[PDB]
Amino acid sequence: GVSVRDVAAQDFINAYASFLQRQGKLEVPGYVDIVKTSSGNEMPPQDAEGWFYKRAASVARHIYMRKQVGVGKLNKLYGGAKPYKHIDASGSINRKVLQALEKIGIVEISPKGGRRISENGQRDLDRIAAQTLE
Amino acid sequence: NPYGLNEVDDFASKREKVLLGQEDEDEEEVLAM
Amino acid sequence: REEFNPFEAVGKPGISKQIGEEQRKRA
Amino acid sequence: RAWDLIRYRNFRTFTGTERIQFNCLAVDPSGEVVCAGSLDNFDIHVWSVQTGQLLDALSGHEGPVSCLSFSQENSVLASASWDKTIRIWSIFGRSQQVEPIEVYSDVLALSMRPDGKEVAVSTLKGQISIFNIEDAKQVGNIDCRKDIISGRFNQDRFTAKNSERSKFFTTIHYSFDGMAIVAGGNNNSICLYDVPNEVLLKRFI
Amino acid sequence: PYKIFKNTAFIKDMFSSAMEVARFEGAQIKTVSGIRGEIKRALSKPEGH
Amino acid sequence: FEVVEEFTPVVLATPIPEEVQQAQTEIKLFNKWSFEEVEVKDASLVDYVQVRQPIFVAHTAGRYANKRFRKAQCPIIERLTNSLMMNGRNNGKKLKAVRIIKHTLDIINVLTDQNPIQVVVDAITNTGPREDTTRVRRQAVDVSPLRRVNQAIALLTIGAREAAFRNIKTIAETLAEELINAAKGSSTSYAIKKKDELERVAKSNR
Amino acid sequence: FDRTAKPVPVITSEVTESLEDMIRRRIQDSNFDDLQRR
Amino acid sequence: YKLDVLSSVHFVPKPAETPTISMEDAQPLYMSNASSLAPQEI
Amino acid sequence: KISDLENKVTVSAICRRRLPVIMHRLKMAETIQDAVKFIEQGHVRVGPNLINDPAYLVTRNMEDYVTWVDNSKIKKTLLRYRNQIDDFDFS
Amino acid sequence: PVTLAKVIKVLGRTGSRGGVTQVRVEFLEDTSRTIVRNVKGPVRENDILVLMESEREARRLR
Amino acid sequence: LREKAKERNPDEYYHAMHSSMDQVKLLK
Amino acid sequence: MLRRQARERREYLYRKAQELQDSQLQQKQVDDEYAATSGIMDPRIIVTTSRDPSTRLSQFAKEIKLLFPNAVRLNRGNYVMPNLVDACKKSGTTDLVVLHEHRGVPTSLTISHFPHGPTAQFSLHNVVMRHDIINAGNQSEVNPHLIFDNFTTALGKRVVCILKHLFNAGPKKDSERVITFANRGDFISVRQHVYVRTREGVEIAEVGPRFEMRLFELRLGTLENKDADVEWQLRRFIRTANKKDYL
Amino acid sequence: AVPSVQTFGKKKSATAVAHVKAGKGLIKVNGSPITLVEPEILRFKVYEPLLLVGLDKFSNIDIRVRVTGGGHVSQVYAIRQAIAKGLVAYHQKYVDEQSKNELKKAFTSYDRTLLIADSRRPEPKKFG
RNA sequence: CGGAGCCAGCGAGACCUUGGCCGAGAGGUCUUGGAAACUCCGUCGUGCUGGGGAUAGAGCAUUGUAAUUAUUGCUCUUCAACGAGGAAUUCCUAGUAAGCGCAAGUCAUCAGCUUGCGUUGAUUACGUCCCUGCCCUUUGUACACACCGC
Ligand SMILES: [Mg+2]
Ligand SMILES: [Mg+2]
Repeated sequence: GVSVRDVAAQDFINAYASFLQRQGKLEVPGYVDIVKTSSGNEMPPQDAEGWFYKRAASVARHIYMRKQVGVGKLNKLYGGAKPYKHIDASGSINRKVLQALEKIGIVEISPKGGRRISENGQRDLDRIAAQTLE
Repeated sequence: NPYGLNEVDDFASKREKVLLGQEDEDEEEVLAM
Repeated sequence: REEFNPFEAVGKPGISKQIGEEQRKRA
Repeated sequence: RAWDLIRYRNFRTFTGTERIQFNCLAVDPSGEVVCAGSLDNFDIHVWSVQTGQLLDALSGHEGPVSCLSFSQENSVLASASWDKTIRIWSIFGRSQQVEPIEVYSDVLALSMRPDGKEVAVSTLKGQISIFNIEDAKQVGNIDCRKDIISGRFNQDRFTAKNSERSKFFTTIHYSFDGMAIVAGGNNNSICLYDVPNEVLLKRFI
Repeated sequence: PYKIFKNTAFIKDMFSSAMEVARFEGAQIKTVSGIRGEIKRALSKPEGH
Repeated sequence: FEVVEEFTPVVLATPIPEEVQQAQTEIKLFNKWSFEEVEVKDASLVDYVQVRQPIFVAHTAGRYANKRFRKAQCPIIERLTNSLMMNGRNNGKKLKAVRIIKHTLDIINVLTDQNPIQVVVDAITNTGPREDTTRVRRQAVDVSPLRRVNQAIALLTIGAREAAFRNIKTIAETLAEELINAAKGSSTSYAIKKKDELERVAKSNR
Repeated sequence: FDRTAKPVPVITSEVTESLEDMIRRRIQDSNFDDLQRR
Repeated sequence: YKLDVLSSVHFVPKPAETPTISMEDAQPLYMSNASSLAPQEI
Repeated sequence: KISDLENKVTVSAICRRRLPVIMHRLKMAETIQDAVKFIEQGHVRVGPNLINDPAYLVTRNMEDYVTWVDNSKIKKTLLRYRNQIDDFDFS
Repeated sequence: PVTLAKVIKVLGRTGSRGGVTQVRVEFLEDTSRTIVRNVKGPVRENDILVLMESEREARRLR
Repeated sequence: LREKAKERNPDEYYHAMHSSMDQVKLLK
Repeated sequence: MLRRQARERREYLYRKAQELQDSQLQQKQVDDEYAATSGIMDPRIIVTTSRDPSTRLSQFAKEIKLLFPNAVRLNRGNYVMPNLVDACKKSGTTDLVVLHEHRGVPTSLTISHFPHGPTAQFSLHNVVMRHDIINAGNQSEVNPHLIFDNFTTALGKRVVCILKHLFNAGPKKDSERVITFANRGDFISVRQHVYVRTREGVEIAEVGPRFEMRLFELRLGTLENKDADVEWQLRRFIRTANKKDYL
Repeated sequence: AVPSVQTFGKKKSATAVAHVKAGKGLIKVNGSPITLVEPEILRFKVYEPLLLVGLDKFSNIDIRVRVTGGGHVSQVYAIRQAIAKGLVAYHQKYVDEQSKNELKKAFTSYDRTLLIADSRRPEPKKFG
């Protein structure tokens, strides 16, 4: 009966990010070492090796929380302040992450747009959630 | 108002009125061919 | 009458617009 | 009206500007200030005993004032209202302060402990709640609904057990030792409670 | 008009600079519909607005 | 003789950490520091340094600005935390004050095995100036216990803040050092120096 | 061109002098428009 | 009385030669009218 | 004024102070007959006092404080409809 | 050594300086013996003051 | 509508208070 | 509780409407809001500002406080208008004054009379604060004499009644302070002088502040109620707007 | 029908609704365990009722809390108020009255804001 | 600074948009319906330093408009004044001082300004007429008692 809601958000994201890196099947674009994830940022992510997988885990958890999600919502979700503008995050990274997850089968194309948590993916997330407790 | 309205209520009601003054259909066809 | 009306104790500069108006009247 | 009971004479009469109906009264321990409350004004009128003039109106209650009392020692004034609140007034002194304490229900009766350190209030939910005046926090509570005896009126179309006509006390008073409260209302019971233990000592028909 | 906020609106192409607007501040104006208005204030950016 | 109020082992559908089932037994600051053994050494400061009601965290949302002496009832740790957020950029940020105080108490326990709450109480007791001056020249007067507590908190927090304002030392460690030195009574602490200076000036004008 | 609204007046010395003449005459006659007890 | 009964929560009772006896007196019988006057009044 | 009392005072004016008539105007009851049944059943309080007499005439000061008794099954129905029934108040 | 004295009376209309209060205190060692002192902070009855000198008698500070 | 929202009696009581796409429509 | 306020508004609006008919019939005394307490109970005035005031608006708010003998200044940090009005009614306040600014220049002044109105909105012009005077000294705070000059129309009488009752009744005959409201083409000039009676006339010395106020709205309600019926509003875009006078 | 009560806790704009029914000790906030309530530094605040009366009383009930509005701190205070009121109401309706009185006494002695709403209504302290 | 986690209340007279695909970003293109502050984990580390971002150079685009015109954004590089502010001075007592964002421009005023909304939230005093200033009283008049006594 373990669920992603039963686990601390960071603890799940840390564990599932390591699983994706350990699994090694997640497609990572070549530019992950040159991008900032938002033009409001000043630097690229410091954890150059594993920030993309951590993005995938963070995004995948959001799909589980909310059944339907699109790139526009993730852009605002990972966006932040810069008067100020509250610019949204980079759309390229979120689009690639969503496309990469559904190769693994974690997510898939939801009807009426967006990505749904795939039933195979839902068990996969619940598997790692139980791992964190145990 | 079975027993009428008092003077203040009559004034209130008049004010509100002025502001206010200011089987084929039932069925639907499916599986068209 | 003139000492005891600071608005025309002395007022800070810029509180009155008398000098500008009189010039316009002359013009 | 002030009555001199050595010479049995009404030596002074106090009145408001607009003929306010007064239901409750409080007199300062020094006998120099008299306060009254009303069901229609929400303000507590204050007079000077020596002069008979309105000093000022203590404002702040949103509902009609039900009950007043000065502390016989500390000389603070406590007022409670149907506003579901009790206010402690420090009217004497160079500065006036007010401390409102919220209560779960309308306050019907109020009593100052003879020490002047606590005040008890009876509410419409049938509760007697004791508050510490200086800290303005509750220090005890007594249930009274089950103890009260109320009879079915001959005109009633509903049973006494289901009835809620009067399961609260409209008047309460501390014993001069400070350990007991006697209470009564629109019912056939006078209940005597022990404050420190919050138990009923005896009930009188 | 290019920006409208209920009774307030920003107007363009009437004046070429903010210095011309300053001469006509408080002037009467109207639309083709007959709605009457006033020149309130010159916008610093862009010129003439 | 035994009293038993529970006949069934209690396991909840929602798992709770074991340290919390220890917290139910006794209330400890951050579930790590007990108030049971803490005592104010100076008799005069008792009734103005409140440590009798234990609290889990400093945040209480209490009403102490209403009446003149309600601050005396506020927990001393909370008064320290409130004094910790000043100089404009830190106004209103009380969670950071709570975290800094938590870190300071950890540091104090680490350096000295004695209870950090006791260290705070001893520092506040030591650094309260007992005699002061008023401008007439100057004339010496006594100082109320509430004023002693207020000035003690202000001096400790201000010394800690000024020490780490432009230094590698962080606010938590400098606060810990200030508290430890004040508890020791050593002149190293800024607050002790200020208290001694005030008392010496007053003795001069006695 | 026309203006839509009344211009805000300008307080010149003559406006002040006339105003203070009204005030001084009123004080001289004790003609004050002030509330009185009922 | 008639208006009081209609707007009263509780019961309202209906309001009610030879020398006459005064049952109720404003002052005690042992008290004298002279003793009711202050020195300033005299 | 005294003169207006000659013509202002009317039986309808007194009937308007009737507790069931006040209740209907307050929208507490859909009909006057419904209000009378509620008063008889003891669901209605005027201030701290429960009134079961439909003939009671409400004075203007007490008009604001006519409400349902706290534990009435009716008052529960009102709150349940709004999904605002708070059991701590027992109502 | 420093003595402790409990305030029993906050004297009023003393003509003291602003911020200063004149109080009457009783020593804890000897409840009877009393001294008048000048205090600086907010003071009320029943609170204890630490007197460094117990011999000085307060004088009005204007 | 703003006064009606403002001056609403919370004690007001009414007895009413007590109370494939084609396939889905066809099934319903 | 809201019920009593809802009822009293209906009575208040009815009373103003009736008073308008009797006045119009008379066309063919003190206003009803002030009639009960006029000359009986002195006013209780709160002077506040808009949220996050500048130092100048705070200085101006302090000067408006000294203008009225029974005024008290209140800080408006985070206070909401319904709560500000409700708190003022609880505390026995009779009139609430709120000031607005633009870059530290007072622009507007609104007066709301409790419990039910009216609410009057002014615009401030040519504001010169006493802080702009060096070595000015302290004010005199006696109950001043009042001068209301050139108020003729019924609206002018309405404006005088609103401003008159912000002061206490019955100033002493020898009070040396006078507050003047001089209407000059709907622009009310407000001056404050202290006078000395000389052997051949009167000599006055101006205290300040100076400013012109022009009423542009007057509603039958408190400032919180944005739906309150408008008693009078200033038309700006009518073709006689640039010369029409009302006061 | 399963016995249940529901209560409300308020703090500024934050509103928490608690549903307390018969159960096996399942305490949740916004569909997640109370142990995950954030910020963690204030977590013990929401623990304060549970620890004051003991986890013994919760072993026979399930509490579901839904919180909306306000900020982090105000939501914490709304949650703790709603939990305390829900426990008291449940003990009143479906348990004896003595236990309800004991619960009220404990909560009031510790922190009265657990039961009575803390509204800092504006007060013109200066008379006038 | 980099990730991750998250919580509001005001507001409705083609243009908005949920979603897919390109681009590092800015921004394009194809379709459907009409909040920050803050918290956790990490990097840095007293160095005008991973604080500050003015000036300057090179590019990738938007907007009109008919000019190689500016306009508004984004990328890289360049990397200043500023080390807590003199003589003086203004304000301020609880949801207050202060921090933080969001919305609407509803006949005056306001256009990164005006007003509103919510979020976070203290220190100190709450006593005195000693100083300063502004007042009041010096026919009790005041219904008993008491106090006072030109
Ligand atoms: Mg501010
Ligand atoms: Mg502003």
